[PDB]
Amino acid sequence: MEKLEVAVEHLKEAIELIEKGEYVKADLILTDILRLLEEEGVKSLIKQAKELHIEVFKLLKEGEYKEAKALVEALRVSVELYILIKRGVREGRPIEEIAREVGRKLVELAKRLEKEGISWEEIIELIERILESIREILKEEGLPESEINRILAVSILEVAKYLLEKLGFDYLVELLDRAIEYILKGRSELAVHLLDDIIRRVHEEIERYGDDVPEELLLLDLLVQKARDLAARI
Amino acid sequence: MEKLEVAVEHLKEAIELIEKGEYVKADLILTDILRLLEEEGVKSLIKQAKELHIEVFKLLKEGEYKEAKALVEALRVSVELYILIKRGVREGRPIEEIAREVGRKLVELAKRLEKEGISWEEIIELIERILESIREILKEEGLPESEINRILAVSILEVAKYLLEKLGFDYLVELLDRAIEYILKGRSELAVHLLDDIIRRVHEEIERYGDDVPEELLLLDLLVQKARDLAARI
Amino acid sequence: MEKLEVAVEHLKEAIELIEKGEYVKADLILTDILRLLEEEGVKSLIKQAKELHIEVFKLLKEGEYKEAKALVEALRVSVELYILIKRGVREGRPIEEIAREVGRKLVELAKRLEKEGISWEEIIELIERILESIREILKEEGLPESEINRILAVSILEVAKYLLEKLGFDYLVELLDRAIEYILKGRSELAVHLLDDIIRRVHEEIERYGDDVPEELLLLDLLVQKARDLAARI
Amino acid sequence: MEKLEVAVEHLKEAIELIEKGEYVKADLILTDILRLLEEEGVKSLIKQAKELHIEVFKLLKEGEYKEAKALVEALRVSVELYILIKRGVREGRPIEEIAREVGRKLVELAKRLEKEGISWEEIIELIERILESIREILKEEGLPESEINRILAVSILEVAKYLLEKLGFDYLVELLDRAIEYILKGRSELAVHLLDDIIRRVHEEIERYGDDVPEELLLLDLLVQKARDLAARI
Ligand SMILES: [Zn+2]
Ligand SMILES: [Zn+2]
Ligand SMILES: [Zn+2]
Ligand SMILES: [Zn+2]
Ligand SMILES: [Zn+2]
Ligand SMILES: [Zn+2]
Ligand SMILES: [Zn+2]
Ligand SMILES: [Zn+2]
Repeated sequence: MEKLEVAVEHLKEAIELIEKGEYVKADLILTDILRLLEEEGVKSLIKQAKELHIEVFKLLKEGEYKEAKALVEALRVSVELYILIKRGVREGRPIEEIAREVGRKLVELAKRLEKEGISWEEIIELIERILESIREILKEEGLPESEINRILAVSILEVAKYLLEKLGFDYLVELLDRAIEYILKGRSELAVHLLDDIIRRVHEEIERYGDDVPEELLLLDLLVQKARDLAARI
Repeated sequence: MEKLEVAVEHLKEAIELIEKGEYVKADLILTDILRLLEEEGVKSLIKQAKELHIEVFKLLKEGEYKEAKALVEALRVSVELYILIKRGVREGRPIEEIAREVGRKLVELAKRLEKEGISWEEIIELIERILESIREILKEEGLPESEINRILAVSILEVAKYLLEKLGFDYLVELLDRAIEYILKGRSELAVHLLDDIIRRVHEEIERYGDDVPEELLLLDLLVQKARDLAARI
Repeated sequence: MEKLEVAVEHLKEAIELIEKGEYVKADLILTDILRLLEEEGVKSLIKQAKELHIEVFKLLKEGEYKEAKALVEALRVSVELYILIKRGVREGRPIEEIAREVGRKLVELAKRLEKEGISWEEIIELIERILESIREILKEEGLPESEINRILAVSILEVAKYLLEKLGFDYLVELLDRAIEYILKGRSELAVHLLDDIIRRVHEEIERYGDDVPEELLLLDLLVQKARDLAARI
Repeated sequence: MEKLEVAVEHLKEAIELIEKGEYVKADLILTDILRLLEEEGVKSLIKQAKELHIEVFKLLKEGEYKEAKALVEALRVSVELYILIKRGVREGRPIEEIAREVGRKLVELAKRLEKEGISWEEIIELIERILESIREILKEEGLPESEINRILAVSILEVAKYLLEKLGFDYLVELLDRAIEYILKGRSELAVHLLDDIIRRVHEEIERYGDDVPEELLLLDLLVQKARDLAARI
């Protein structure tokens, strides 16, 4: 799969070019990356690359350098995640470590985007787009719905855990590791009950905050709720 | 149809790059524009873009910057005209205002090329190539032959009117507006008779000039004759 | 076939760009050349161009400028050779002069690569890849196996003759021209016997050298042996 | 096609022999040329060669050396034109340059015959016979009627242009280049209108001359009229 590694290197080159200030070369590199991905033949990556070309051209016209860099980084993370999923499935790796790797990659991307200056709503939306791409890729590999839902729930819960650590709620963090371990080991109903208790605690914290609720708490609430829904659907 | 607007912006970027002096980037941009147009799926635009790539590469090798700029501007005008035709047909706009817009765009392109330094024979040939592209595009939209011929005749007559204004024959200009109005309102036979009288007057002027006939008069003669043929075919 | 001449000019531009130091523009030019060749529709050239893009990107990442330049020059020579083969076959040119032209082009490429600093093993491998491409192209034109083998044997023998001239064995050179003339005139069995005698003389020279045999002598041995095999298969 | 080059060399030898004074050897050479052309297998050339043998024998009996030389030169030009047409069609050359070459060859033949002392009526008749041979040859190559008519019209117009230059009508010459360019570029109706205006101007010149009209003007009138008919039939 060296074509996809070449695509990843190109994407890094495109990020560096946008940083330098050459936007024509960045647009041409995006076209080259689209050609490479179409040569490989992954549909989700292909549509993401085409929309990336169009939207990055528009943003570079307007002057939104950070948004274009974020979109390129999101596509890069998506391609690397597809590579790692294929390597894990071929090598017969356990679903557990694949899910942990996906969560780690998503958290690293979120930390990068937070360092750049992108707001957390945009970060969450980019992460969910990547998660939908991951869902399609996993469904392509013939995996059943249970493991797909498990991986997605674990990744969402890892992002939520990073948010909780930022907020400073250590006990909820510990309960989150417990729930993640239960999801990974296959014990679904216990994890769902744990997630219900976590949701109640989060709502109590939000109600305590009152009118000055930080946006991270609301995003964490939404993330934990959708992770609980996925764990129920397992 | 934002893909075609992105293509138009690219074409503007290509013109600016040719002006600056970066010919490799211009060639690569032309390839990108061809990819965009093929993604959209308009056959005439696609063949025009491929021949544009080849011929602009050759001309930039030779050093004919103005000819390459003229070809890129012609493709840009053709793409914008296709966009406007699609918007007019979808919105149910009257054929009259569509024809007036097409004529205005062609006259603006001719004025631009005249300012650049391209001779009037090349300008006329480029305009007729654009007109053939317009004819194909209009036939694609399911329009009948009568309105297509009306639009084409009006555009040709607007170019001829600009030529007459340059020459300084005001009365022939006024007769030309009368004929254009008659064509636009649907009165075809009156317009054909008016065009016959205009052709006779133009031939009288040419015969008066003798051996020192400017080329604009001969080009105007040819344009009015072909417009009269189209009006007859309406 | 002006598309292939445009591709050749592009390849020259790519070599010049690699020499200057712009590797992004070189990568983009390689993508453009691949698009041109795919537009023309020659399968061997297409696969060679794709692998060239990938490998040149990798080498320019590593810093092997000379290897990338050699690969681009090999693709350029292959495209020019295809052009000349098509022109010769269409014009009904004799197989003799086509074979002489192919040999001259291969020798010029080898001299160029030797001047650059590429070792003779790499030069020979590149030449054999070009020869396999030539074999496929000739088989496409509907030529029978005898003339294809004759052309390939003549080209290999011309490369071997250049190697012998470098070594300084004039008599073996003269015998090689005699064998090449016999192959070109159609006399195959006499050429095979001459090649057997040449092979015996080369082995005698190698045995005389002992442990200090230059690599050119061994490469010449292999080349003459494969040329004799092709001449037998005629 | 080296047989036809041998035939051309023979025809040159025959012209030289007629110039020297050996008429028996010239008759025998004409028989040899007929045998060569029949070996090649071009019907028009074959019938032309047989009638050439008969008529040159008769003329050399009578003493009309110049007429026999003119007939041999006409056959030579016809054979060379067939060679060039075949080379152009095989090589995929554009119709434009083929037409220009045919016109140049016809003008050179006309200049040669004028230098010899043959009258312009005979020159025109020989040229039209060659043109009919060209029409048959082009129809043999599978070309459609439009390009055949275009080539024939361009050649006739080039002969007419030479006549106009001899007469000394520069403005009509310039209009003729304009019409030739329009025919070559494919714009037929504009060329027909231009030819109509040229015909009117030529008739005005003839009427101005009165009773002392040179024959070149009448031949030019006929040539331009037939070229206009061919351009209309395009
Ligand atoms: Zn672009
Ligand atoms: Zn509980
Ligand atoms: Zn290019
Ligand atoms: Zn009237
Ligand atoms: Zn690339
Ligand atoms: Zn022997
Ligand atoms: Zn005889
Ligand atoms: Zn006129």
